[PDB]
Amino acid sequence: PMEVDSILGSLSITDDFDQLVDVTSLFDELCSKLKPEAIVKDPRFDLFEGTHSLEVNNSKLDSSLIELTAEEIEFDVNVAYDPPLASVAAIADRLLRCVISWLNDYQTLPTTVLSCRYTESLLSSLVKGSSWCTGNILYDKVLGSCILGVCYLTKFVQKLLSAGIVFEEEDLNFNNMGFNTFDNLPGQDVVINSLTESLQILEAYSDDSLHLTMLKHILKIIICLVHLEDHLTDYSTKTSHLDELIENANSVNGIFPQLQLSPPKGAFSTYIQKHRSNQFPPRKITKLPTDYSGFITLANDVKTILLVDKAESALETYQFAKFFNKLEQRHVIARILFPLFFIRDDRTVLGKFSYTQFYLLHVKEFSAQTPSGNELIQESSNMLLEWYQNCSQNTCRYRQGFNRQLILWDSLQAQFESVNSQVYCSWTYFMKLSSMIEFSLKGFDLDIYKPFEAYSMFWYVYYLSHHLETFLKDSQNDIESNINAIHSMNKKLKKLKAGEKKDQLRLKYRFAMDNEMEQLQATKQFLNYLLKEINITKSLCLIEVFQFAILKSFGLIDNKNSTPSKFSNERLIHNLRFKPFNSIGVPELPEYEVFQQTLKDFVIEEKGAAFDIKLERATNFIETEVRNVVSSIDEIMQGIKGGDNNGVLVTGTRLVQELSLEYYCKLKHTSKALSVNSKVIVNTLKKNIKNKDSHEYKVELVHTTEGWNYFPIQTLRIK
Amino acid sequence: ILKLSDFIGNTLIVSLTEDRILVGSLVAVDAQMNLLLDHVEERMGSSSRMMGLVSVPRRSVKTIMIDKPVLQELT
Amino acid sequence: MEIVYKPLDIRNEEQFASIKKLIDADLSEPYSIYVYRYFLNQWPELTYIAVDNKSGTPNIPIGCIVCKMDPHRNVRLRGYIGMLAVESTYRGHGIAKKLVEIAIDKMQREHCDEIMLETEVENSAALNLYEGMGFIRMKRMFRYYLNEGDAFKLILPLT
Ligand SMILES: [Cl-]
Ligand SMILES: [Cl-]
Ligand SMILES: [Cl-]
Repeated sequence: PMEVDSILGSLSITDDFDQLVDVTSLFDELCSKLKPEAIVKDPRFDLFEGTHSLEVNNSKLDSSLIELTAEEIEFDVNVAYDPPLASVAAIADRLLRCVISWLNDYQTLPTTVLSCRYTESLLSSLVKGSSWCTGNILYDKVLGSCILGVCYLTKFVQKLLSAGIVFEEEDLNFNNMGFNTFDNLPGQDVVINSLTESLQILEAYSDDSLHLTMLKHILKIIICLVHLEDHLTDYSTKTSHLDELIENANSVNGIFPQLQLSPPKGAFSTYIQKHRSNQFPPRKITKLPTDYSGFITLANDVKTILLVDKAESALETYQFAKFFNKLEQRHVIARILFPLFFIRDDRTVLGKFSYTQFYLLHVKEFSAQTPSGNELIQESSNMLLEWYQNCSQNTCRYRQGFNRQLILWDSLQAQFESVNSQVYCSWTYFMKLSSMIEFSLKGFDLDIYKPFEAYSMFWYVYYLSHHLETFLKDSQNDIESNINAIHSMNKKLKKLKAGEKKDQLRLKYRFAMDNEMEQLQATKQFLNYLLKEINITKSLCLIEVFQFAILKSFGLIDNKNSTPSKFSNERLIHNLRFKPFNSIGVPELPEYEVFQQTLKDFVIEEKGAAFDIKLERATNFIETEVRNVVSSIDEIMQGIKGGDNNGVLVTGTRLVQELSLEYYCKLKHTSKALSVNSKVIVNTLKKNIKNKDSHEYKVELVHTTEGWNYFPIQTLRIK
Repeated sequence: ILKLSDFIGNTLIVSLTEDRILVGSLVAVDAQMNLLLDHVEERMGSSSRMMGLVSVPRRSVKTIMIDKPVLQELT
Repeated sequence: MEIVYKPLDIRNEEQFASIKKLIDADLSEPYSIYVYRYFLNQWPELTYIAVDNKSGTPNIPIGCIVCKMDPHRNVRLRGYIGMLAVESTYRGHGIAKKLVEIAIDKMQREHCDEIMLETEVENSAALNLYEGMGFIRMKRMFRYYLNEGDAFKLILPLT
């Protein structure tokens, strides 16, 4: 207000327009003639576009009305606030925790990195071509290097998002409020040198304080964050800077309780939302993390990404994609990094194979057959790469990615089928049916399905798993037939005496052993693992189906909505749930009547002693099958620990050995919980029938805390 | 003779209740003189900034002004 | 209490403003006037209010529902429930459920093939109300409500 430039600036507002006429009166006359329902607008314009509009004099939609304190309004970057070392250290600390809040906690960029007045100041001078002079070495040189390091980081995040790997404003917010630095922002060498030079200034200080130790660790942390681009520019697998990031983050965490930090008031504010061009409503600053543990999570997640470079087969990459992001959602930086690190600049996979070579490796390890630029293979290779990329999506988008895949895998399989290419048709079928199963079970982890829908989905996945097991069993029989054909040659050689025809048979037999046998054995043991895994899935779904049928036998749950409504019917609701599988020909989606009839065979409609005998068969199956599942999981876990060279199983889990063990451990926990819960249900319901004033129960799909929540526990609970 | 339809698509000057002034292209107007403006520039004294698509209610509008050469062009 | 459910009168300006006040109180993030004008001017027949006839203020809206409908893909009409608000003093009397029922009944009579809405996965009361009418969850959206959590996409099939 009192400032000079705002005063004189009032006269300059109308300078651009040579002559202005007031038309307020004409506007009100015309608007009065309009009918109340009427809107005057361009005929081409759609009124939905106005649904994302701001509104003046609305506190929640007007950033011009943001309330700021005097310190927030008057904060000056050129003032060296006292005490300088403690203040600079507190400024750098909060900026780093703003980085964590932005990336780890999914907060907006305007409320984290851009809330700092120093980052705004540097980015503003960088747009034209430190940007503040305080005369103090901590503010001008040390803190300036810090701001430059973080600004270099956000620029690198912008490059990561430009690849379109993940979804904007869902996995990662990048509203930089119109900032474009062109080529003005310096390169990596300048930033690292600037941060190193500030480190040497801190070494020169004779006095040692906890604040000084803090600032040294902060500076080295920033250097490590600047080095994260090495994994894309040079595809480096080195973990030195990542290990340093962990060490320094751990040292700072022990320092946090020992000292108190207070940044200068107004250093971080919503000021930039109010005065910089902003097309979005104002947002408050969310509470920041209290420690640097988020940097540890970031460093380990990126370290996991680099492990895929060590893969020596298609099965090792496949299992890496199945497990690296499966137990819990990885950091967004690591999730963007994996597809860019896996699918590289020169249109190669890991710099080792081309796209078609990588695809043919998957077919070869699954079918054990040599091929002996095709368009079908080109499309299949692209389809497979999209499958890998979908693995690093968030837990919701992961399931949504299969919606697109299922119909594209089906169309691809039918196109292979029309040209009678049965090897690729076979592998496509395996991927489609595995994706159908994974897509369906993933709905339980996201709580998509209501308890009354539990039978429909679990039985459908059992139905799918039965077809997958039949397909895999036939595949393994063909492999064994090829293995025995080679064995029969050796038997025939022993019968043959020395002759020219024996030379032919020895020639055929030696080539097979040298070129085909080793892959056949590996494929046979791989299919052995897939059969064990799919039988575990098949058994667990059946266990769930039996559990549901026991609950319905006691009248506690039905396969439709309990409280009917006038608007819809159960057939329409059933068809809507299975719409994603409706266009897939093989295996055909069972008709609504088949779902109903199958449940009737499971449900015990008898009463009294006859009911008790049939219930005992159902509960004994659940307990017996749970123990068999535990035995199968145990065998798989032994195979994972033993490795792929032990002659029985091939799992390809070398790169994700710990994570795959942790998964099956969680799967074993869920299996045991299913059996325990079945006993609780039966004991509870037998007592309940006896009593006339029985309790009113509801069924809930409960997640096991240390289990695998593709198979929730159908739990009774008093209403 | 004039209509509101002639005005849409043309830059307007809308001073608000405070010292702030909005310059934007008129997108829509309703019966209660609520305006929707696109490419809005918010001018306050010395400062200027872009705010995109903004709607201004009846109470908030102090005045509406248009450039003289643009106004005659609409007719 | 004598609640009456009636369609919106687009000519009434005070009725319009009262709907905005109700909906804005519940929202963490509000709507502009042109958000309301996008719904009410183009689908006036798909917005309903609830009034207490025996209240001291009889014709003031104490609850409302705002809906639209558009073709989805090319072959199906999708009804959409945009807003649902009930005044704090009138909660717990099944007023919201009656507003949803009268709106869906209108959209069904307008030949909607399905009704779609989004809601918070943590909103137990909304999930119980909609799923009790036959809605099922068709999608989960990651951090759709920012720090309030994910969303469910609910769909009720009519044809
Ligand atoms: Cl502060
Ligand atoms: Cl082919
Ligand atoms: Cl069913």
